[PDB]
Amino acid sequence: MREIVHLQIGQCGNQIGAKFWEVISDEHGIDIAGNYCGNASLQLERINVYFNEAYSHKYVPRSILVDLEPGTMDSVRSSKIGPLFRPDNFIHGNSGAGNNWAKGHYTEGAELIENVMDVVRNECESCDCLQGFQLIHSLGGGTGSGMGTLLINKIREEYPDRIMNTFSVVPSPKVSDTVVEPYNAILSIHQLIENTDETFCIDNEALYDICFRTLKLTNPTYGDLNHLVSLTMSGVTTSLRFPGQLNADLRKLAVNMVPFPRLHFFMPGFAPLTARGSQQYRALSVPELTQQMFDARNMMAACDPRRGRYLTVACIFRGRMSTREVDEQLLSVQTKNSSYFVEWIPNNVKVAVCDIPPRGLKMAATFIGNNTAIQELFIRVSEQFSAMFRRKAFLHWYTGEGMDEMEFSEAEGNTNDLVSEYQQYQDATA
Amino acid sequence: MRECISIHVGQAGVQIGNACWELYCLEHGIQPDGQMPSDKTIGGGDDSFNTFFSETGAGKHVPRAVFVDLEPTVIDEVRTGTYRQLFHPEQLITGKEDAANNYARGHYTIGKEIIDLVLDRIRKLADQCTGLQGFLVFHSFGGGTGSGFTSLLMERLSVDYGKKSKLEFSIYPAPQVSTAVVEPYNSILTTHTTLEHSDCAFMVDNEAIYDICRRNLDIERPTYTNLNRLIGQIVSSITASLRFDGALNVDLTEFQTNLVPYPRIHFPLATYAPVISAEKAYHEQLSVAEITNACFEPANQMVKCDPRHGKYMACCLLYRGDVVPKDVNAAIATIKTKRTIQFVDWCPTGFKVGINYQPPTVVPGGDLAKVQRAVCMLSNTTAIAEAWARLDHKFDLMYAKRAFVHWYVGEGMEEGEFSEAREDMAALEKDYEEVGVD
Ligand SMILES: COc1ccc(C[C@@H]2NC(=O)/C=C/C[C@@H]([C@H](C)[C@H]3O[C@@H]3c3ccccc3)OC(=O)[C@H](CC(C)C)OC(=O)C(C)(C)CNC2=O)cc1Cl
Ligand SMILES: Nc1nc2c(ncn2[C@@H]2O[C@H](COP(=O)(O)OP(=O)(O)OP(=O)(O)O)[C@@H](O)[C@H]2O)c(=O)[nH]1
Ligand SMILES: Nc1nc2c(ncn2[C@@H]2O[C@H](COP(=O)(O)OP(=O)(O)O)[C@@H](O)[C@H]2O)c(=O)[nH]1
Repeated sequence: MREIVHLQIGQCGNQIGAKFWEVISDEHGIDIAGNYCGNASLQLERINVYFNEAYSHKYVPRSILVDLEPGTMDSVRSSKIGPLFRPDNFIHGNSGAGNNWAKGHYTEGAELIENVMDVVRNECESCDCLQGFQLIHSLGGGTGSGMGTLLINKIREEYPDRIMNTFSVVPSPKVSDTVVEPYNAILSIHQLIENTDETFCIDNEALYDICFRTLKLTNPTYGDLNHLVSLTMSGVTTSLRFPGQLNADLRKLAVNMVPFPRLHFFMPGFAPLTARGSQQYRALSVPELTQQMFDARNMMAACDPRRGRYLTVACIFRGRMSTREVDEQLLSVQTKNSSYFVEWIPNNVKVAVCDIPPRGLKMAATFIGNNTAIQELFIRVSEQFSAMFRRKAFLHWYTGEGMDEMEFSEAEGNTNDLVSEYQQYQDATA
Repeated sequence: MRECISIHVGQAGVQIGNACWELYCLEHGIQPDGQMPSDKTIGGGDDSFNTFFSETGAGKHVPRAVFVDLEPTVIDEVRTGTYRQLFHPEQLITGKEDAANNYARGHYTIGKEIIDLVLDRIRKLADQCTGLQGFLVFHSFGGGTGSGFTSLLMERLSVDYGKKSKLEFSIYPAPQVSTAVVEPYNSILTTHTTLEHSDCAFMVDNEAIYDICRRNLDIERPTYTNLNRLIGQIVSSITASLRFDGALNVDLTEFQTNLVPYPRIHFPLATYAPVISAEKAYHEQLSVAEITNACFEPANQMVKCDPRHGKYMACCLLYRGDVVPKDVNAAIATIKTKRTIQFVDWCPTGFKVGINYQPPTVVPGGDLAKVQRAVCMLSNTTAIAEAWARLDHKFDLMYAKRAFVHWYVGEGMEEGEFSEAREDMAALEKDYEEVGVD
């Protein structure tokens, strides 16, 4: 029996992970006391990937909540999910990294790696078999980005035969006013290129765009964005949480979706995306779900997939739908729009149907795609990095923590080489 | 005096073999606990189902089966199902980590850590058999275990059991129900590795079974249960010459001589006529001439390819049920008047008809209808070169930009093995064309 170890680093990672574990426990029929209360036996099957079953039917998650400040742990414990998590798995330092990637990767991160690796080894030693690691963090902040990439490197050192999956939240100028978030984002992207096998590029710019245009919110808070990411992260791991045809159990998902070792940045999407308290007025059927699944306005990365080629698609449908109509609609989408898919990867669109929908929606459609359009996201973050780096603003806060100035140029060169490789595999034809 | 050891590698092999052993126990009347009502009156072996069912001292008919997977899911499924006590727990081998739809994981890293246990179980089953002919390896071309561990097992059984002949019942990949994108890679690599180690390989694709289920059993969403039941019917009446009285194909050597002229041209094509839905059971009957014509129908084959564009080499018509041998020759003559079937330019013999009078049994609750006349047409033709050309076309498409290759070189394999397997399949295409050109 395989099992994923979940890690949440930073304020954004902790808040999104708390909402994610709430939606996962609602889907699996688990209350906050760790007792099963669903009416279906499918929810109890393949529960060992995420929930650690203790004695007398106690379902505690295998979440390692990590920060450098105890305020996020106090905010998690202030909610209903505080008693749900393991209290020994909360790790927080004395002071935060303060939007400094070097201060979260070289000093405070380095002094907290031994404690978090002790907790990681404590979770790992009780495994009958380890599947891989799932990390939720943000590339913008200091502790999230810096200690996330440090924990990624340390996990890659200790367990090099295990897969590494990240849910990396790329920062935006439309949601945060901090200026050095391109520095942390580009340095973490340079680490994630070389030290990770699976990355779900969630962009706060795309979430702000969805909450601004689609959801009709004048002032989108962090709650609406975290609700969107919790919906998409619940729908993405519905292949891991449930048995199915396209099981895609982490290593199988990486074998299917990743053709090239650096092009492992996915573009998640969720077709009936609606704000809280308003999802009961959505008409749901198959071809509207398929036509909203591939929409650029609906997709959760600030990219235009019409300007790129889908290298590999993993469309997972959720709810009570006829799989004949789902497969007919997706083959119609693949054939009628054959210019948007690569011709050198035959049958790159994989369809699965899970009969358990997320709560609040009768039918749902979660899309995972290794599209080539994510080079627009990397071009945007690298151009903000170049605008903040060509005149060396705030480099003294990074070089004062022991970071060389060559590391910023190495990160810029690595992200530009990744953009060049994406453009090369876009322009090539079989 | 004749004994066979069925091996089921991978999820497809394990599920297909479980359905096949269910149909074998249904055909032989064996109870699920292992006892027999009729043929346990003797209490001894060598009653022509001792090739597959070994008899213990308690009268239990334990099958000569080895179920291998690197994942314990389907092994626990057959350990929980209705034949949980029929199969010994020592012969049902599970694993911890999967091969994850990778050939190099199941052949070099994950399959290499379990190959000695499977070899030990194979030798433990072979030490009980005094007249062992060989093995029937049930696997799939697409998956990681069913390609890589099958290739490793074929290498080990060739270096250990070199006087034995090994059949294969492989599952050719279909895009309709596919678990992975790299199924052409695993298929070409395991076909290159098990070309020198397989003697007669009956590859059946799920696309033809899908089309047959949708157009005959009227299921627009065929699950794996309907496909498993149909392929279990196909393989059961393939093996019905071997588990029953002696007319033809009574041995694995007879299989290798009646159909297989070359060491590399060893891919026959099976065809089955009476695939009818359970609702349409009493609508009409089926004559011998029309079921022979449907056995020569290109839409009824177990491989989606066209035999009329290629040239035949052999035909072993295997009739089941109460079929009189008189009108079979009239059906043969009406087939022979059709010059679409064009044999090779050597002495071609013809349609080697053998008739088994045991009626065919279908699974109760299955979608297949109970029939009185059944027919299996094992034909060696050059039409399988179309399927291998489709596989090498997808291989060339994915390998032009070296997509997904890092998942294979990272698990111990070399870069040049892909080009070597591509050249071997090009040579197999050339061999099929050279037989096809006269
Ligand atoms: C276009 O290609 C074809 C054209 C026609 C056919 C029809 C097919 N021709 C062949 O099998 C040719 C076989 C070559 C020898 C080979 C050379 C023997 O050393 C092999 C051997 C076998 C067993 C033990 C020791 C040695 O096999 C036989 O003599 C087999 C052995 C039987 C008694 C078991 O006996 C027959 O032949 C049968 C079963 C009585 C009739 N067979 C046929 O009509 C097939 C093909 Cl593929
Ligand atoms: N007919 C039929 N085909 C099956 C069945 N199960 C799996 N397959 C085929 O198996 C192919 C892939 O192999 P897998 O199912 O992944 O099994 P495997 O060889 O063990 O591969 P891994 O599980 O990853 O180790 C697919 O293309 C399916 O067509 C089945 O029950 N019936
Ligand atoms: N989508 C989303 N992003 C967030 C949320 N909270 C913070 N962020 C982003 O994540 C970054 C904060 O990183 P953080 O974990 O606080 O690092 P720290 O400043 O060192 O503690 C900022 O760039 C924010 O843009 C949230 O609730 N939702």
